[PDB]
Amino acid sequence: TKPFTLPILTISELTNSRFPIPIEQLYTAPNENNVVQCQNGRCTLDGELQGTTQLLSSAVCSYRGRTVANSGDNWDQNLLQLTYPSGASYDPTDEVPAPLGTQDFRGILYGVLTQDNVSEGTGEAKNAKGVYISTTSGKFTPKIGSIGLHSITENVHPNQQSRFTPVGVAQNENTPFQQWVLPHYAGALALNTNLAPAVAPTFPGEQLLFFRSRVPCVQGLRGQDAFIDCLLPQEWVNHFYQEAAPSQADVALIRYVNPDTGRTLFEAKLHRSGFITVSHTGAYPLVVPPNGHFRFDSWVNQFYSLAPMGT
Amino acid sequence: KPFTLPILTISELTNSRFPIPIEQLYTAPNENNVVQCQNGRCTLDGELQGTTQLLSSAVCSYRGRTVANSGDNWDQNLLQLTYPSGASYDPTDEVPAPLGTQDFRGILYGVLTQDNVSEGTGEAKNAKGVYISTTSGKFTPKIGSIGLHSITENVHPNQQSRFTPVGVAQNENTPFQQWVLPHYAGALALNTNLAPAVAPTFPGEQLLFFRSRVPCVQGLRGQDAFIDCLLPQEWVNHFYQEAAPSQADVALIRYVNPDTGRTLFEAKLHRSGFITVSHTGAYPLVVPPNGHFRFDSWVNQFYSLAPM
Ligand SMILES: CC(=O)N[C@@H]1[C@@H](O[C@@H]2O[C@H](CO)[C@H](O)[C@H](O)[C@H]2O)[C@H](O[C@@H]2O[C@@H](C)[C@@H](O)[C@@H](O)[C@@H]2O)[C@@H](CO)O[C@H]1O
Ligand SMILES: CC(=O)N[C@@H]1[C@@H](O[C@@H]2O[C@H](CO)[C@H](O)[C@H](O)[C@H]2O)[C@H](O[C@@H]2O[C@@H](C)[C@@H](O)[C@@H](O)[C@@H]2O)[C@@H](CO)O[C@H]1O
Repeated sequence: TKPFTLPILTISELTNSRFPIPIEQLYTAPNENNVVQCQNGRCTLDGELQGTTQLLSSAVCSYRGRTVANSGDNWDQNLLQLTYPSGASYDPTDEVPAPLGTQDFRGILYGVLTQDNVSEGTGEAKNAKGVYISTTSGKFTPKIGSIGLHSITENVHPNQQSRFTPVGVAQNENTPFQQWVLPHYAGALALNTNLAPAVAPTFPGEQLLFFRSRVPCVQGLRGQDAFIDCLLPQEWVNHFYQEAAPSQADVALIRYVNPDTGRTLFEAKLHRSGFITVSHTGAYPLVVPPNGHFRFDSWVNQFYSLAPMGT
Repeated sequence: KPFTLPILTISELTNSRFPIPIEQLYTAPNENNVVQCQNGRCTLDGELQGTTQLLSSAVCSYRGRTVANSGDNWDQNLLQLTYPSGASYDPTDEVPAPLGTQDFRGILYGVLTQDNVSEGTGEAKNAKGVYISTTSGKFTPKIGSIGLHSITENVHPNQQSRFTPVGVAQNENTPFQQWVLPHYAGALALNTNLAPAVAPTFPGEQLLFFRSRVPCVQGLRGQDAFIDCLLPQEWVNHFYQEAAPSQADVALIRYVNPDTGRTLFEAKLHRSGFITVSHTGAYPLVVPPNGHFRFDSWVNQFYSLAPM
C-alpha cells in the first residue's frame, strides 16, 4: 500500500488552517473547559476533508457573494448573499456546516469588502469597505447563505458582486473573541450540522499539540494576544488530500527532527482523525530549531507510551 | 526520483504573485512586456528564485517596525522591514528584496495592524488602511524600508506592525503595471539577484499564464486589474518538496479531463519554471472544472506541440 508521509516543512514554512497567517509556534495545553471542535483545518490522515475545510488559505475566513441592503439596522446595514469562496454557487442543503472557509470561532471577524471598481477621481481606497462580521448578530446565518456586514469605514453598495478579505479579529464591549466556541452557522433557526467531531487527549499524561498563530486584533485585547490555534497546518491538510495514503493504525508516531544535528527533539502521536498529542502536563510554548521538522516514523499500537516531550 | 505535478483543478490553485485564487489560464504574445516577475519563480528541480518563498500569506505582505516620517504628506511613516516570517532582514542578503515583496509597479493597498488598543478606543482603531506605492522615493525594500501612506486612520511610530494586502489601486498619476518591476532599492540603484525574464523561443509558441483578477480599491472602473503568474504557488511548493532532477529542458504536460479521459491540450513546462503553448493571439482558455495538468514525459526544446 501507499506509504504515509508528511511534507518536509519547518515552523516558518507552515500556514494556519483557521486564519490566513503563518504558524508562529507549537503550543501544548490541557483542554480544561474548552471543547476543541474547530471546523477549518480538519482532515483525516487518509485525506478526507471535514467540517468547512477546503484547500486554499485565501478562502479561509473569506466570503464572496452579492450584497443586499438591510434597512432599519444600526449594526448590519447590509447583508452578503453567499457563494462558496471559489465562486461556485452555494445551496443550504449542501452537506456542510456552512460554506467552506466560513469562520469557525465566535466573535467578530474584521476585514475589507471590495466591490465594483470606481473611477480614479472618486478618491483614495473608496472601493475598500472596512467591516465587522459578528457571529452574535442574528444575521450571521452562513449555513442559510447569508451573513451580516457591519460597516466601519466607507459605504457598502447594495447589489454588487463583492469579496471580503479577512484582516483580523475584534473584541468590542460585549462580544468576546472565543476561538473554541463554534458559531451558530444557522443563527437562531437551526442546530449546527455536518460538524467535524470534537477532539481530546484521553491518554494519561497527554495533551493536544497546536500550531499557534497570533491573529491581528483591530479592537480590544490591549496588552494581550488574540491566539488562533489549529490542529493541522494547511500544508498538512493539502498533503493528506493529495496523497490519500491509507491509515494502517489509529496512531502514527511522528518525530520532530533537527536535520543539522540528526537528533530527535521530541516525539508525538498523529491521530488518524487528524490531530496531534504529546506527553506533557501544563500550558507550554515549544522552542524548536529553525531548520527542524516533523517526520513520520511508524504506525503504532494505540497504547504506545511517548517519551515525555519535556522542556 | 520521478518528476510529477500536483493534481489540482483550476479552482484549487493560488496565484503566486498575490494571495488570491487562480481564475483562468491565459496566453498572449509578450509584445513590449518584459516578463520577469519575481514571485512564483522556481525551477522544476525545486530551486526558488527572485523574491519567491513558500507561503501565500507572505506574498505582498510586509512586517517590521514603524518609524515616523514627519512632514511627508504621502508617506507619513516608514516600515523598517523584516522577512515576512519575522526573521531579521539585511540588505546584503542575496535577494532582490525581502521575500514576498510586491513585484509590480504601482500602488498596493492593504491594512496595517499594530499594538492592540482597548475596547473603548472604538471600532477598528488598530486597523490602518494604507497605500504602498513603488513610485514613492520611500519604496526601498532592498535597503529594508518602505513608505506607508495612511488613507485616514493614524499609523503609530515605533510599533511592531503587520501589513495585510487587500488589492491594488490606481490614482491619477500611478498606473498599475504588472510587468514593470519596482526599483527595489529606489530609482538611483540597479535591481539585483533577479530571476531571469522569460519568453517563447520556438516558432508559434506563447507563454501560458495562471491569471487572477486582483481587487482594485481605486481606479480601473469597468476594467479588470489582472495579475498573471508563471506558476501557481502550489506548483512552486510541490517542486520545492520533491526536488526531482530534471531529465531534459522541457517537460511535456497535458491538460486532461478525468471525467471523459480526454486530453484537451498540451504544453511545454520549461525547466526554469514556465509554460508555453502553441498559439498566436491573446486568448483566455476555457477548461473544464474538474480538469488538470499532468506530466507526460521529458522532451527537448524543439518538440512541436499540437496547436492549442
Ligand atoms: C456596539 C455594541 O455594543 N452594540 C450593542 C448591541 O451589541 C451588538 O449587537 C450586534 C447585533 O446587532 C452584534 O451582535 C454585535 O457583536 C454586538 O456587539 C446590542 O445588541 C444586542 O445584543 C447582541 C448580542 C444581539 O443579540 C442583538 O440582537 C441585540 O440587540 C444592543 C442591545 O443590548 O446594544 C448595542 O449597543
Ligand atoms: C495623489 C497624487 O496624485 N499626488 C501627487 C504626487 O504623486 C504621488 O506622489 C507619491 C510620493 O510622494 C507617490 O509616488 C504616489 O504614487 C503619487 O501618486 C506628486 O508627486 C510627484 O510624482 C510622484 C510620481 C513622485 O515622483 C513624487 O516624488 C513627485 O513629487 C505631486 C507632485 O507632482 O502632486 C501630487 O498631486
